[PDB]
Amino acid sequence: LGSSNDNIELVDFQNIMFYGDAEVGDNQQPFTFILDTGSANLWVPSVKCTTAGCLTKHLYDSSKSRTYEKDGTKVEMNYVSGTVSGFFSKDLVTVGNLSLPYKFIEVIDTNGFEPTYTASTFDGILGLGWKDLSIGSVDPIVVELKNQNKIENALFTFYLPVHDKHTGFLTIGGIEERFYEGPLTYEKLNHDLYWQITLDAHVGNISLEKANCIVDSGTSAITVPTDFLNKMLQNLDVIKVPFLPFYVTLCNNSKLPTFEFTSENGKYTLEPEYYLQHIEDVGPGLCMLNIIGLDFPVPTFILGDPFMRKYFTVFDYDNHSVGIALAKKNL
Ligand SMILES: Cc1cccc(C)c1OCC(=O)N[C@@H](Cc1ccccc1)[C@@H](O)C[C@H](CC(C)C)NC(=O)c1cccc(N)c1
Repeated sequence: LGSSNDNIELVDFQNIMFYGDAEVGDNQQPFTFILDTGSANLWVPSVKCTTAGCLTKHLYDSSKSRTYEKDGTKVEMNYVSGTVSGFFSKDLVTVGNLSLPYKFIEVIDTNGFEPTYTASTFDGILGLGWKDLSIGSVDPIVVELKNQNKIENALFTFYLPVHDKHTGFLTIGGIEERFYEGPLTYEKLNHDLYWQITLDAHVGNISLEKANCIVDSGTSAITVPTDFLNKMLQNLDVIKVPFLPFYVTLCNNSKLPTFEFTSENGKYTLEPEYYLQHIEDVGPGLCMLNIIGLDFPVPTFILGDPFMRKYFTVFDYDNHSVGIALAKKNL
């Protein structure tokens, strides 16, 4: 296929978060979403949502769409970040220049997601993980488009925006060379759930062999197991503000190590310039480390936004793998 591909522009927010737009209904009602490789359902607040978080948002009115098909099955959507609840509905979903009938969650109660939702500019969340990661056993949007021949390949890629520099693009259907430099290395999904792969993690002299690494566009920090983080902070001139998950350091702290994740195919690193937020802050150069300690049953690193900002990433449902390449600095 001489190119093709459905490109959706990603809108940056202070190098912290980014968003993308999609539409629901044959009348293509507009909504801003967190495009999330770490969940597998699409949800939008309904016209029937009276909570406070819903007051500033674009709302879905299924009565204005001929393609709406009632479902009604009640759903409670529990993220680590909070809870939204509502019911299943079916209607047309438009992503970029493609449309398909689709089952999403019409949310009527966001109390379990406030004050977060109230202080959010996104309307909803659009999951991009595997079918089994979803509530309802909903086949991924991209898998669908492929089934219906609307796209070349059942894969999507993320070219994240870089603040002040350039825009991003979630590209569905194929891989565009305009976004990366050097080689594109594939790492096999270890499971068809999250986009999780096995990499040895190394920082300084601490090494965690065969760490489970979740590639999540929906996580704004790099997460690290706590015992690993504990060993690496020893003597680093990095201060933890107690109670709150924040780690601060002088932006010029020479001791700051580079994260190194490796497979027999490639070696991915994240230098201090990539995980340090602030830069020229409160006082001299106090910088915040965009890293937080988080423990899962098996040692896991969530390779969130800070990793994806440096690395162009490819998500291939056909080959059950994640491809990784150095993102091009500018378009
Ligand atoms: C924003 C942020 C900062 C730092 C660390 C994290 C983890 C983070 O992100 C917080 C967060 O909630 N992110 C999620 C998406 C999200 C982002 C913003 C607001 C709400 C949800 C997903 O990216 C990841 C999340 C956790 C996994 C990786 C353990 N998945 C589920 O909870 C989930 C998955 C499948 C099914 C269901 N029902 C739920």
